[PDB]
Formats: sequence, C-alpha cells, structure tokens
Amino acid sequence: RKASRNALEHFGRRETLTEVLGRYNVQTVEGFASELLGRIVACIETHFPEHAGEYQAVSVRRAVSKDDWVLLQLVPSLSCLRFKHATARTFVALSVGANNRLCVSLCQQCFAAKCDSNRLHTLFTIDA
Amino acid sequence: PVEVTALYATDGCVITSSIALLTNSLLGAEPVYIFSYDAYTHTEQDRFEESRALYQASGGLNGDSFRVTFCLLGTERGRTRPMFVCRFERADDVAALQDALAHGTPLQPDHIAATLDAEATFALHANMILALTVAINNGQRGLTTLYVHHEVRVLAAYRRAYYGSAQSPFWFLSKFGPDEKSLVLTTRYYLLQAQRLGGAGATYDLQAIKDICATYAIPHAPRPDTVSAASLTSFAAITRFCCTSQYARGAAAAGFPLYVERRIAADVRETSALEKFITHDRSCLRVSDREFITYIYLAHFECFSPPRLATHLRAVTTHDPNPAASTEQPSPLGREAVEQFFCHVRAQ
Amino acid sequence: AFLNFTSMHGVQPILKRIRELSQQQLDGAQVPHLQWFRDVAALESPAGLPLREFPFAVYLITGNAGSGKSTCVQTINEVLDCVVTGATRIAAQNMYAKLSGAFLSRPINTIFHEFGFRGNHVQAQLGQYPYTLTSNPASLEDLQRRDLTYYWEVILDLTKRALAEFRALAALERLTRLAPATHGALPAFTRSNVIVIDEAGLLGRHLLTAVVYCWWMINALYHTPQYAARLRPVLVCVGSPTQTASLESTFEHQKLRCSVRQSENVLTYLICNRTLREYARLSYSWAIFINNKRCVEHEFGNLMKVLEYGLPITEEHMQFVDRFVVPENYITNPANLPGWTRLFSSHKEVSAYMAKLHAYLKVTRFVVFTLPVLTFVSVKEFDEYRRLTHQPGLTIEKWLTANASRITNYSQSQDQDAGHMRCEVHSLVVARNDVTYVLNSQIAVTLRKLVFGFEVAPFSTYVDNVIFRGCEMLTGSQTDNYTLMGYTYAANVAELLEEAPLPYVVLRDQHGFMSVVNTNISEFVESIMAINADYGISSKLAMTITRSQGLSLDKVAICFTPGNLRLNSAYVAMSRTTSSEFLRMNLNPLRERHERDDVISEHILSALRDPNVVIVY
DNA sequence: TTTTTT
Ligand SMILES: Cc1cccc(C)c1N(CC(=O)Nc1ccc(-c2ncon2)cc1)C(=O)C1CCS(=O)(=O)CC1
Ligand SMILES: [Zn+2]
Repeated sequence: RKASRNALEHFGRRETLTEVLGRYNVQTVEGFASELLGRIVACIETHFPEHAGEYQAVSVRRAVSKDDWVLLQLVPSLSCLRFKHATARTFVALSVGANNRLCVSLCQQCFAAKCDSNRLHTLFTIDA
Repeated sequence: PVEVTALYATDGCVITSSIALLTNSLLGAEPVYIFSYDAYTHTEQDRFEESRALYQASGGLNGDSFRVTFCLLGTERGRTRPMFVCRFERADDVAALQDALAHGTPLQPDHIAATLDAEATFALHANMILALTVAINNGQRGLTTLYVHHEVRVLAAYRRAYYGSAQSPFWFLSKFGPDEKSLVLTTRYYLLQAQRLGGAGATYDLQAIKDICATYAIPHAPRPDTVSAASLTSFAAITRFCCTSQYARGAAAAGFPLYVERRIAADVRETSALEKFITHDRSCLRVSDREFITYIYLAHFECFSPPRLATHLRAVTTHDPNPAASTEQPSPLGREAVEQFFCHVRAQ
Repeated sequence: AFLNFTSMHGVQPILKRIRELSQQQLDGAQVPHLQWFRDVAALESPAGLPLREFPFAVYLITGNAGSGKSTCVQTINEVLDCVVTGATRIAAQNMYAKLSGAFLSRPINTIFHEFGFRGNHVQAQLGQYPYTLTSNPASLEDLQRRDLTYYWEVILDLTKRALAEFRALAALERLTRLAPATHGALPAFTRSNVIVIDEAGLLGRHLLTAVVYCWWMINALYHTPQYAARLRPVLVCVGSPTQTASLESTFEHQKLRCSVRQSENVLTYLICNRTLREYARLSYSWAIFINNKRCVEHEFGNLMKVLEYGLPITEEHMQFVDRFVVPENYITNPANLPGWTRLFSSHKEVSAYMAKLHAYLKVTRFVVFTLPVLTFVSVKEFDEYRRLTHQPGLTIEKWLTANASRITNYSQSQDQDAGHMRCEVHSLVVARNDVTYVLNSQIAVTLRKLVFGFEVAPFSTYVDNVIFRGCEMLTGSQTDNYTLMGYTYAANVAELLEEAPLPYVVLRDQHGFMSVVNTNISEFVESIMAINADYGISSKLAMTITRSQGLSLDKVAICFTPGNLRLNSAYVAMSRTTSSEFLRMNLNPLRERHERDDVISEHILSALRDPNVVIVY
C-alpha cells in the first residue's frame, strides 16, 4: 500500500484496461478485436505465412476478462505457429503498455510437449 | 611563525623544475604558481575567528613570519606531498608572498631559493637521497650529483613519488569544479586542509567535497574583473582567479572547513539514525520474499527519496560562514521518516 | 547533485572496515615463509604439495550492474592504499575511465597481469590433476590445495619464474617503502595489501586462492615492508553475483571436442562456501549495493528486482513481458530493428545472422567487403602433435575444424561470416579465409592506433591526402567505440607479411579522428603450433548472451532458443539495456519452461536479512 | 549453448 501510493506519486498513473479501451469506443471488446483482427492477420501473413490462411474467417469469443488483461479466443483446432509438430488454440490478448497505449498480443496455447502442455505462449505484440 | 601549505604548479613540467630548485642550479627553473594555500598557527568560533584574522580581507596573511611548505599532488592516503619548505621572514620576501597569495603573481625561482629552509627542505628528501644512492650503486649535494649524473632515474623516481603532480589547468577546472567557489575552496580543503585538520572529511571523496561546497552558499558577489571561469588557460589564470577570489581571503575561507564538519555531523545524525532503523527491521522482520524487496525499496525511499533529500540539503545550506550567525536550520529527514514509516513498521 | 548522497554517506562504513581488515597483523608463525615457495618449485606433481595456509581477508562489494558498486571503488581509491584490478581488459578500462573521471588513478591492469600471467599461460592445461578432498567439513587448507592443483600448470610456472629489491634499502635503514619508487618496474603487489578486483564474478574460484598465493610470493622474494609488518591480503571483490558467470573450457585432443562447462566464480565461492564464509567472516564484511541508476521505469524495475532476488513469477509479470515479444522471423530479418543489437544463445546462430545481414545490406544496395585473414600453421609442429595424439592421421582442415574456436584470442571470431581456409603449404602450412565486414558499422577492437587525420559538412582534414576509392583509401605517405572506415595499405611469417601486403584497417573514434590500427598475431600451444594473423574487430550488432554480460547495450533484441531457457540468461539479456522501451524478444522467458537456479539468490536474500551486512542504496 | 586471461 505504501509502495503503491509512493509509486503513483513518483512515476505516474498507469490507467486501467477499461479506461484505455474506452478511448477506442469500447464499453464491445469482441467487436474492437474484430477491427484489429486484420492487423493481427497481416502480421501473421508477414511472419507466419504457412499458417496465414487459417486466419481468414475467425470469430472472437472472450476467454479472460480482467482490469489489466483481456484474452479472447478465435475458434473458426488451429496450427502451432512456432513449430511443425491441429494442435493449438489462438488467443488475442489486450493490455496497456508503454505511454498508456494499447498493446494487442497474439498468443497461442498448444498441447504438444515441445510447447509447454496447455500453457500460454506469446508470438507477436503490436500497437492498436 | 604562521605556517602555510601551498599547492604549486608550473606552465612547464613540475618535477623537472622542482628538483632543479633543490640544487641551486641556474639551468631549469620556472615561475611557481600558488593557487591553493592553507595557513595555520599552532572551540569552533575560536577557530573561525582565528582563521578570519589570518586570511585577512585586505590580502595575504596577518602573521609577520611565514613557513611555506610548498606541496605537489602526490602520496606520502595523503593527496599532496611536501616538496620544499621555505621561510619568508624578511620584509621583501614576506611582501612577495603576500602578492602571490593575494593576486596570484608567480613566485620567481630566486625568491623560492632565497627563502629555501635547506635544514628542513632536504630533511624530506634525506631518505630519497639514501635510497637513490643504494639503488644506483647496484643534502643539496646528494641531489646535485644524483641528478647531474643520473637524471632519468631521479626524475622518474621523483615522478613515482609525487604521483600525477603534473596535471594541466583543464584537469583542475574539471575535477575541482567549474565554479570559482569550488576552484578555490575545494582545492584548499581536499588537498591542503582535509588530512591536516582531521575529522570525517579526511575520508570523503572529491565529488562529496564538491557537493558540500555547492551547498556552502556563502553570498556570491559578481566577479569584479568579470573574469570567465572557462577562459582560464594557463596556471597563471587559474591562480589569479583563485588568489583574488572573495572565497580565499576571509570569512568564506574561514567557514568552509567548519561547515564541512557541521554538514557531515548533521547528515550522519540523520543517515545513521535511519540506517539503524533499516537494520533493526531488515534483521527482525521475518517478512515475505517479494514483500522484503518491497520493504527495503520502500525503506530507502522514505529515507533517501529525491524530494526528501532535496528538503534536507536545503535545510543544511548556509547563507553565512560565521557559526554563530549561520542560517542552517534543523533537517526533517529523520524525524519525518520515523513519523511516517518507522512507527508503522514497529507495528510488528 | 543529490544522487551521490546515499553513496557518499554509506561508503564510509565500508571504508571504516577495509582499513582494519588491511591493518591486522598476523602471528609470526602464520606468515608464509620463503622456504614454502622454494619447496613448491621443487615439487613436480601437485600431489605431495603440503597442506599449508596462506592467510587472506575479503570484503565483498556485490550488487546489480547499475548499483554504484563502482562508485565505491572511487572512494576507496582516493582514501585507501589499493591496487585496483579487473577481471577483463574491458572492465579494467571501464574502471580507469570512471576513476580518472574524478581524480588520478594509475594505469589499471588486469589481475592476471598483476600475478604475472604471460602469453604461454593462455593455452595451458588448467584442469588436469585430480583431488579427493579430505573434507566435509572442508578445511581452508584443502580448498587452497584444490585451487593450486587446479592451476598447477600456472602456479608452478609462476613460482619457478619468480624464484629461478627492498633488502638493500633495509640494510641502509637499520627508506624500504620508497622501493616502489627508487627501484622501478617492481610488481604492484609489493606496495599494497588491498586488492580490488572488479567484476570478479568473471573469475573462477581457482583464481581466488591463486591471487592470495601469488600475493605472498611477491611479498616474500622481495621481503616487502608489508611482509615485515605481517600484513595479509584483503581482496575487495566488486561484481554482480547474479549477472555474471565463469566458464571453463577443456579441449580433448583426440575427439577434437572443445567443451565448456560452468564453474564457481569468486563471488559464488565466497558467498556459498561455509568454510570461506566463516574464515573471511562475510557477515561483517559484505557491501550489497541495492540501486539501478540504469532503470527508472517502475515496471521494468519490478521485473529486474524479481529476477535478481529470485521472487516467484506471477501472472502480472508474464503480461508485462508479453509486450516485448516479436516474432522469430522479425528479429532475424535484417530489415527490422535497424541499429538494435541482437543476442543469440549460440555462436552458430550469430554466424548465420551476420551472414544474412550482409546479404541484406548487399542485395538492397552499408557496403560489404571480404578482408584478407590468414592462419599460419607449422608443418613440423602439426606432424609432432599428430604423433603425440595417438592418432597420426588427421587432415589440416580437420585440424582447423574445432581448433578454430581455440586458435583465436577473442571469442567473437566463431560468430563471423568468413570464407573457407586453404591448403596453402609454403615449406609453415599457411591457410586463408575471408571475413566480410560492413564499412561504417560499429567496430570494436577485441592494436596500436596511429591517428592520421580528423556547420554540418565534415571538415575532412588529414596529414596526407587520402582517396577512398571503393573502400581502400589512398594515403600516399578496446572500450573506445570506433567506426569502420576502410582498408588502406600504406620472422618466418614476417617475411611472408612483407611478401603479401598486410592490409591495415582504418577506424574512426568517437571524436572523429581517423586512427589506423595494426594486426593481431595469436598462438596455439596446447598439447597432452600456429599463429593467426587477422584483424580482431567486432560488429557490436550481434553477439551471444554470455558475452553480453560484460558490456551494456543501447537497444536489444533477444533471440531465445526454446528448451535451453535459463532464467539467468534471460535476466542477463534483458538487463543490458537501460530502458524497457527499446527491448524486443523472441518469446516470453517467463511464459516458457525455464530452468531457474535460485541458489545464490537466496544467499543474497539471507545477506539482505543480516544486521552486519551493509546495504547502501 | 557458454568468454577470458598476453
Ligand atoms: C528505491 C528508491 C529510492 C528513491 C527513489 C526511487 C525512485 C527509488 N526507486 C528506484 C529503484 O528501486 N530502482 C531499482 C530498480 C531495480 C533494481 C534492481 N534490483 C535488482 O536488479 N536491479 C534496483 C533499483 C523505487 O523504485 C521506489 C519507488 C517508490 S516505492 O515504491 O515506495 C519504493 C521503490
Ligand atoms: Zn504447440
């Protein structure tokens, strides 16, 4: 408590997730996710093009809803973008980073042991 | 019988010219430049008033006899080392010391040699002569010969002893502050006043002493000659800006050594009190691993946060060197840290 | 101005402890005699070596890279008698830079130079003889004998060379302490007993005893006044215990498999050994700095405190470091993150990435150019070595297969893009490869500089007219950050160097003065040979995580190999940059399986939980 | 996987 009150006075206020999302007309997260899903799939085409077309028609379903984290799945079993083991589930994760800016991270949870069994692993994080 | 310690420099190599004034040889001798000087005679206000009397505002000193121990930057850890001691008692010799300690006029070799106290001057080099004799085998004469016949060894050996005594004017304006206050007062204290007067300041570094000088805010008067601190080029201009400085021949020159002691005493009263509180709790908390890092990084914020530190340093800043007329006031570092964190961590 | 305050007033207790640690007289019998070091020379194998004690003190000044442990070495130097040393030449120059920025510091060399390390010791069998410690509890004598048997091929040579001053000055004064002056070129260990070793975590445990041992040597042959005063060495070891490691390399001469295992550094040896923590009394002799002047971001600050002290990894930390992850093909692509240093966890990976970067910078039109580098092997030396390896059948190219990582004097050599060596027998079987270098890239000498020359246009002025046609110029007649400019040209291998014009690469310092450097010649000597002439410059654009420990970086992109994830490597890689804003990574080290070794972390934590340990912010 | 000492 004394650490938090003293950090708020020396470094600055880090606005909560809800307030930051409110700037981009979100009171609706699953709809904002759809608008940036294009940016997400474009970075997938640029860096992971061998699995890019699985991400042409995707529906965003909320997974985790917190005041600092919002994970949202994309069911259309998609493919692992890290290794070449139908093994992974994709999750878009929105957090507030840097100068109170929205960081959108594509994360994938695979099942094969090379990828920690059913553990979240990020792949790319872009701004919104 | 007033005893002076003088840090000298030359526009040329110093160890060369110096050894060449310890043999009475008219071959190599260059103007000596005294920019730093401490004068002393064998309470705190008794010490201030005694010094303000010697460092006369008029200029130079007040005693009638002077024993100047000319010193170079070396290690006897001493920061300076005595080279030649010189006794000026004759009217003309006292007159030339006064216009070299008060205006910064180079003290010509002939006056350095005329007042040379050979009895005590060569006593400093007596062991050096013996060791050089023993080494090369495998008084003034002792050196005249060792240098004329074995110059390189003597120079290099008087260069190993008296280490880095040959630094340039930029070096001084860099390590002894860009300000005139630093250039005079800090050079006097850190070199010729720290170890002699003892005290805690003997164990403090140059940056610490410069910080203490920065908080020694004795009223500054716009330099009469408007001489730029950056303009100083040779040891001639550094010495001039220093000897005729308002911080060299009076109240400020008398208050700085006492203010060093006062500031350290006030600071440690607070730093030590709070380190005891941090040490009692570090040892008797039995707290969580992350919470321990949280506590220690919170403890040291409450004790040394930039705002608290700024208030404390503004509470020790002086506006006058007279200890009985000082404007420094009690610091709120310790009282507040204890009344805002330590009683609540004593809720164990 | 208030930044120094805490250090200024907290280093004083440190200074008021090192003094009594250095002014403590030993009993007459405990002083190692000269006859001890005479017998050591007589001993051939390190087995009949006697269990004797060589007394020493320590004062550990530990802390993160950004802690102020180096400002403490400033106050120590100007107040105390001391011989300041460094574990690496870069660290020694860094301390010189930071000690001459306040006052005078004599040329700071490495501890290796101080105890007499020379050229032939570089490639010496330093791990050969065994030792079954008659221990548990391990006596200090047994630990010192282990560290001397470890370094037998170095301790024995140093002792023999020293064996096979001050007494003259003592005869006259019956002056001595003026021997450091009148009698010059004398070892610097003869004039002080406080030895400051900075970044001492880069030294293995074998060195600690060694240094103490060597100290007594150099104070026994010369009969120093400190030896007459019965003083003992005090090793002020300054370094980061959780951001630095020491590695031992052994080369098997038949399998040609150079292996590098992890070792116990001096800091870990002192912190984690119950025998040393008692004899040296580390509780009353610790100085843990707790500051990171190279971290103002609260969040990055929390993460760096979590990794230095070993605190549980929570979900919030995972989400924070999630904002740095950028794809594998984004870091490795040279078109992205221009000017960002890229760290890999393999030398092959760096050799791949540098070649890819050169391909990018050539196809898209800096300028890449192969520069002549040669390896001068000797026919007789290799034939004799093939005879002695129990395998006289071995090809020269197979000799240069894995002995390349060893023939070099700098590790960065294994991570460069070069052409293939040659079977160019001269009869010396010389060889020739060709490294590619990007002109105007960061270039870091791993040489003798000869300066030739020096409101936005460059005032190009040099002592002689230069014409940079292509890259070679036409001049007719380590810490310093240089800039690659161009290759102006202007005993058995000396003759060939006269034959083939040796190119001298030209570098531009921070000021802008064009300084032309020389070439490096390095030997390989290990057995159970060859001198390499090359340039010895590093790009500073890509490197290994292990080498990154040494020097801090501006912008960092980390390429992490899954499975080999060690959280210490992650902490080292992420802590090289001041600001978390300029940091990109392959994956999340906190979200992937990582082998954490939190053993020294709890030891610091228990040190932070001891009333006699001085915690200076 | 893994640098460094002249
Ligand atoms: C301690 C302090 C005192 C005064 C002013 C400030 C700014 C601070 N700092 C800076 C700080 O701790 N930096 C740091 C970061 C990482 C590491 C490290 N450890 C291992 O490797 N690196 C070390 C030091 C804080 O963070 C406060 C802020 C308010 S508070 O929350 O009340 C207490 C902590
Ligand atoms: Zn997977």
